[PDB]
Amino acid sequence: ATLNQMHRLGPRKEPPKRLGPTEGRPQLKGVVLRTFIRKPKKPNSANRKCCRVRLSTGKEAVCFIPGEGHTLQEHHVVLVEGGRTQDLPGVKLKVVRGKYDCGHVQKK
Amino acid sequence: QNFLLDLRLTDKIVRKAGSLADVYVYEVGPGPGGITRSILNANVAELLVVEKDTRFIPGLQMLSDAAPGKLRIVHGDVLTYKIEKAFPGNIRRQWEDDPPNVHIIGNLPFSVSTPLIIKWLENISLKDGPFVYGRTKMTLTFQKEVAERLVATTGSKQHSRLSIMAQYLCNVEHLFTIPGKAFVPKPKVDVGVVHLTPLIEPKIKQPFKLVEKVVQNAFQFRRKYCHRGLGMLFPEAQRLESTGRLLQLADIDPTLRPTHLSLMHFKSLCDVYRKMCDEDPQLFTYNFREELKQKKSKG
Amino acid sequence: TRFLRRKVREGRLKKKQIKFEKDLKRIWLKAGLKEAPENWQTPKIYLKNK
Amino acid sequence: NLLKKFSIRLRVLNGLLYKSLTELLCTPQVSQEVYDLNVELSKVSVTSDFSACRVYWKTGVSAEQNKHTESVLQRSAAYMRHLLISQQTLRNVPPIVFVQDKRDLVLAEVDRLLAEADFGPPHRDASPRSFLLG
RNA sequence: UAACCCAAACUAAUUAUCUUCGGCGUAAAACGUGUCAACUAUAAAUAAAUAAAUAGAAUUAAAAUCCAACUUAUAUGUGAAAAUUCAUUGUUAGGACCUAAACUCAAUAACGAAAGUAAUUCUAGUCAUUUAUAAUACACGACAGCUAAGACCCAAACUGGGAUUAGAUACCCCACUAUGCUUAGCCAUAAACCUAAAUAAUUAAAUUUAACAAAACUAUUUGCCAGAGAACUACUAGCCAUAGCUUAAAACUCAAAGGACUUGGCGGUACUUUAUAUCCAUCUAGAGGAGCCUGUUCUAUAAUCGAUAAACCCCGCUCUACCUCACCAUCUCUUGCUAAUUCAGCCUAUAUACCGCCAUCUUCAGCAAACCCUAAAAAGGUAUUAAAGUAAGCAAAAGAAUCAAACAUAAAAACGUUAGGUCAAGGUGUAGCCA
Ligand SMILES: [K+]
Ligand SMILES: [K+]
Ligand SMILES: [Mg+2]
Ligand SMILES: [Mg+2]
Ligand SMILES: [Mg+2]
Ligand SMILES: [Mg+2]
Ligand SMILES: [Mg+2]
Ligand SMILES: [Mg+2]
Ligand SMILES: [Mg+2]
Ligand SMILES: [Mg+2]
Ligand SMILES: [Mg+2]
Ligand SMILES: [Mg+2]
Ligand SMILES: [Mg+2]
Repeated sequence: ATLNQMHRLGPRKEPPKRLGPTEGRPQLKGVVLRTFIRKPKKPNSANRKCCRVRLSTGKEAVCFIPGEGHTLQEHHVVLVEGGRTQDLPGVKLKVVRGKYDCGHVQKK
Repeated sequence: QNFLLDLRLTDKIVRKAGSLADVYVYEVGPGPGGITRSILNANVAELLVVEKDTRFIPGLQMLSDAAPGKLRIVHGDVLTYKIEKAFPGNIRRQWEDDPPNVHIIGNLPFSVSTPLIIKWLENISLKDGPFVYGRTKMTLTFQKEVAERLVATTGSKQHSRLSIMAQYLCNVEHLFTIPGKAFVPKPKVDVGVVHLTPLIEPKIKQPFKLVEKVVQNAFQFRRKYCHRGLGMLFPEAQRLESTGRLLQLADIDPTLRPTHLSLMHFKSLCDVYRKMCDEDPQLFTYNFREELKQKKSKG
Repeated sequence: TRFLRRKVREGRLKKKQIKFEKDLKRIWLKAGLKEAPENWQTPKIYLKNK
Repeated sequence: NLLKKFSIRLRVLNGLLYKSLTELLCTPQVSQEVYDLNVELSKVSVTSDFSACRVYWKTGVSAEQNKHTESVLQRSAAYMRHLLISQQTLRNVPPIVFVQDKRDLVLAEVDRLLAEADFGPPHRDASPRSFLLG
């Protein structure tokens, strides 16, 4: 662009950073609604443990439960955090192990 | 032609067709038999298949052995083979009754699908042929956009002779479109699956050939004032007067384009045209592409 | 679905006319007139006038 | 710039290509030499892939006459392909190859003998990991 | 388990800190065409006189069409037919018509802003603003399409009849229509692209500054672009358009999308030469039938195993009455071949862990290390009146054997191909059995 064109337009317009699953918040608290399995996109082949939760904001989201084995059930309380599950499409939330009803993986 | 080798999709096609348990199914152009296998595994009481190619008959016969007493194979043309008495007469139902226990499903080439449905549409008007059992439903494959026209509504760019002819005789529903990549040889167009159920009361109650002529003359020029197309039904000497009378009696604005002619509009035209054909029987035989050939001093 | 599009087009244009008419009523009412200017009739500009 | 720049269907293509190439060789359109050769065409056989087009021309008695006819015909085969695309006989034409057909000589031979015949009365390797260690 | 990092912290989540002097032929982007403003830059006082710009009027050579005379028995059409046709056909230095389009020239490169424009004649007509720079204005805008009235030679979506195929709504044939033409109105779209914005420079900066296009680069002014799909989409607004046209998002979802090159492959390599006891042909004796001998499969038995398309089937076997023997039934032995050994022994599973020895293409012709060169190389490296290639191996050839000589026959035949065959020639990895 010419200097006259740069002057008339000024600095480049920067669209604001889009909010993610946590809505620009470190963590959210949600109530478990259902516990189900999600199938990772091929080439990945597994039965990943996830749960649907109603977050404090009022929306409903799917959250991956990390660790080998969880005791979560409906009506339980959990603290979810950010971080996408790469193989699971649409799963942008994860459960925090060791907070509220969710407990640390049981080393056996 | 295009073949379907995916057993998952044939099972999906049967699943889309609904419950075939205890139903007398007539399959057209079974070919390799992928659809035939799915129909046989749907608790079908009796299945009759007509394959014109003798090369595929041995494959069908082998499938018949795998399903003893469930498969019937005829080496013939679907366009000519008569199924009026293929199934017992006790399953026949009245035209106003619920659809009989007869359902015609099949994946045919598009060369065969278009002539087959046109002949069957006349049979629906005649209530004969495959429709002697009543308002038999047909789940047939067509070219993606031919199916769009079979279901296209008034004013649609796909609205044409397929829309008026098919819809006035049947309730036409486009189920889904199958991708072409899985077909051998590969077609460059997708394949639309259409479900057709004959109507208890046809939208137009005139001879099938009369409706076909009126629909054809109307849609010969899609972008013209319909008055242009309807004029070709009448000899030039009486074209101006008769065309004005026809539109005046049918209560249609002469400037309405063929695409904006609804099913009820054609019914009014067909009803008026029927009276005119009774007044002059020679009018029904007029062809504008032949009178003009024979007008130039035929002698 | 062209039929619906024409139906949507004719109903969209009708709302487009009402918005035009209402915007003209706001102007004279705000100015303090209690009736539209004498010999004025809002032109119908979105109808099949051509 | 210039230097860089420089079943039923086969029955239809085989017959039409023969019908057209016969006309090209009946005039000097290809060349005056090709016209003077007075070449005759037995048949045209197009391959299934359409990679090439065989043109069978009735060979003669003299080998020298045939050797000359072959060279002249082959040189013009590329140009002959141009004339068929330009007159709009066929949109796509394969590289035309000229083949000999000596059956014509045999066909005359049979009649001569047959007339005279006596019928009688009726990763680790790629990586520096191994190297860095020592 | 060890190591590494940080350390009274540590690791996750979230948020913030980094912000336009870059581009617009092929990747995002010059967005159909010209003209008039205000700025910003620039500086000269010309232009035009041009072959097919454009509009109008008149005109007509070739080929059709129609009427008439004469006239074959056919004409038409395809790769081959059918349909169509005899109210046809051929000829006419006969008449009528003036519909439509403009051969050669044109191997030319003119005109116009673009679209576009080349039969002849005549009339009107292009021209000076220093130059670049314009929309919310004005005027145009191929083809296709609509409206009304005409035209209609031929062509022709479509429609109908005839063929085709395992079947084509296809490709092909015949007939005919919208339409292509004209005069009045509308539509405003093209890969409307020379895919190049418009101007004034320069040819040196020891500048292929990716590559392919079209040598490169500088200055000026405007327009445009900012990862991809969603999207020539939704909505809004304008419009004789009403499925349209122009303008043009978000959610959403991902780590790619995209461009130019180079290679390898197989596809239908079916094409031209090719095989040589071979693909067909030629020739001789056989096999395929009968009887037996023998291998295999099957059936079948308490009763081996392996080979088992070419490249198994008188195969391991140049060899099973016992032995051979690895199989089956039944009885018996437990430190049970050896100098020693909580050891001996093991034809127990995997030839898809291997050695070994082979089949196969095969008497096929390739496999090619080390150097050297390239405006960078993903690779390539030949010219003999020679132009970047070179000097060494492996196979072939040669040599030797069949006891003169040749020829022939044997032998030889690299690297790969078939996880080809063989754990049962033997040896062996791993796992399994030890009254
Ligand atoms: K037809
Ligand atoms: K081996
Ligand atoms: Mg682009
Ligand atoms: Mg004229
Ligand atoms: Mg003049
Ligand atoms: Mg016409
Ligand atoms: Mg909007
Ligand atoms: Mg084996
Ligand atoms: Mg023995
Ligand atoms: Mg023994
Ligand atoms: Mg043993
Ligand atoms: Mg020797
Ligand atoms: Mg040798």
